[PDB]
Amino acid sequence: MNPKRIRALKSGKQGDGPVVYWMSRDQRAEDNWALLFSRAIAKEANVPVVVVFCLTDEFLEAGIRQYEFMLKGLQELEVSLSRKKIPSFFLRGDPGEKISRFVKDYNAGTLVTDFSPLRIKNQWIEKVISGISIPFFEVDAHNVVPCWEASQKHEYAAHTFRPKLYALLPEFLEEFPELEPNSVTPETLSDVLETGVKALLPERALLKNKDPLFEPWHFEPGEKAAKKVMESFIADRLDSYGALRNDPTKNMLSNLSPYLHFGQISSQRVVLEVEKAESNPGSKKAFLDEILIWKEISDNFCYYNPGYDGFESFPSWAKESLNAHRNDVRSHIYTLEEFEAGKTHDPLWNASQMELLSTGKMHGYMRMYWAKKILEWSESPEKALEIAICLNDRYELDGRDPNGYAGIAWSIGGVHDRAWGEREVTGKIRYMSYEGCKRKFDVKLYIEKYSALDKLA
DNA sequence: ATCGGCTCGCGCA
DNA sequence: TTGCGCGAAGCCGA
Ligand SMILES: Cc1cc2c(cc1C)N(C[C@H](O)[C@H](O)[C@H](O)COP(=O)(O)OP(=O)(O)OC[C@H]1O[C@@H](n3cnc4c(N)ncnc43)[C@H](O)[C@@H]1O)c1[nH]c(=O)[nH]c(=O)c1N2
Repeated sequence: MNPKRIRALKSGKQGDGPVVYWMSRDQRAEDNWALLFSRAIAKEANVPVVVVFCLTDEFLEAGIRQYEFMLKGLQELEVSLSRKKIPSFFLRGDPGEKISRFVKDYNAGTLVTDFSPLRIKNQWIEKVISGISIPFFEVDAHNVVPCWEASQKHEYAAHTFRPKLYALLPEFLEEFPELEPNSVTPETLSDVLETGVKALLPERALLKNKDPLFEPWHFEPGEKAAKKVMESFIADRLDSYGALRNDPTKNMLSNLSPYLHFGQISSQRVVLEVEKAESNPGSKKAFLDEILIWKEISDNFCYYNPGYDGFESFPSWAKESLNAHRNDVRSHIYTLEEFEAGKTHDPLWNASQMELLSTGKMHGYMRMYWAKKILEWSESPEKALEIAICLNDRYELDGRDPNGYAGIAWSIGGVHDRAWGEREVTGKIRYMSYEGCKRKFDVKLYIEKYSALDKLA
């Protein structure tokens, strides 16, 4: 293993007890550097490795769609891990409180966790550091190149981040070793799933006839299913990807984001498999740029800008520009609730909101348009930001993610973009138009697909 | 230093 | 639709 993937959070003397991998971002047993590091620490100390996962109350802020997807994955993971004689413990409550107590009760010798740049994880990590006396390590298992190694500062643009990342790819793009089962031999999911579903039922998104909007058959959860999705992408869609990625009437994306978000598949694995596939060099290049440069610069953004979900993290040129247009008359102003229900004047905007409500995965091209029109038809840039984050995290399966905050900040605040022609309301922020979409794809077919969904509560 | 080059709309063929 | 050249625009880094 490359040691630059590990960072020490707290030093100390190893205990005589097991190695505890506090799993949080990377919910998978294969292709997982955090779990492979924990197992190796355990092997040379001659103790078992165990996995712990803390189910927090944050699920109440999203929907059944994300909760079920994640919990069904965990049910499959629990079996996979137990097949390698690795027990998994599912705690309920505040990780700051619960992880400390678990380490004490269970007499852990060493604590390991995976890496996320979101604020709340760093808050928990500092709470855990105060509650423990054993060594504490962090492993970047989500990025190909460890986030603190790729760059030491906020990267202004993809083209400044690209060479830094590619300079390190020969070193860090490598195969994964096998997870060795435990040799030393060492609250109930289903109850948790059923209890949480009952808590969320009053907030389910429903049609007029009381049927749920959400269609759960577009993405089967879990590690096994994720691998099939990757394989059928390489086999059927990667060749057309470069030419058709921006056409929402074609189902030509990898569809991997719900699995990448929950860590049910490793993007390093996807990159390995795509690198070795014989297909169109332009498609491979377009796809590797998205899953390497744009995904990992989103961790760069959140990790070096703690206010990544706020106006104040925009570049100065964009703050100045949007400020100067704060008093311009908006052509329309919608509330959160009229956006949410798809009640704007624009049938193409409404159709993308319908795709979001019913599938939980809006086409990537439409996310740019969707977010830019929220800025255009809301009373202020801060309200636009609020509305865009709220609908993104409530309804996207891949939401509550660095990629989301960075994509919204790109769309509304020009983060990782540049300045364009000055307009009213949106200032110098890059503009997108309904007529622009019409030159690029059959807008009418996309609208027609989602039209019959004004059947809304 | 100093300038080439970055993930839209629109006219046109 | 399809590709191209152009426009308007601020700034990083060889
Ligand atoms: C306003 C807005 C809002 C969001 C996002 C972008 C924008 C403009 N995205 C990013 C992107 O739209 C999304 O990852 C893909 O549409 C996911 O679909 P596929 O995996 O099929 O894409 P596709 O197969 O094209 O891409 C493969 C992977 O590359 C990465 N990638 C692609 N486009 C990216 C982008 N613009 N930024 C960062 N990484 C990118 C993602 O990991 C994606 O899963 C996002 N993504 C996400 O994971 N969670 C979210 O909440 C959102 N929400």
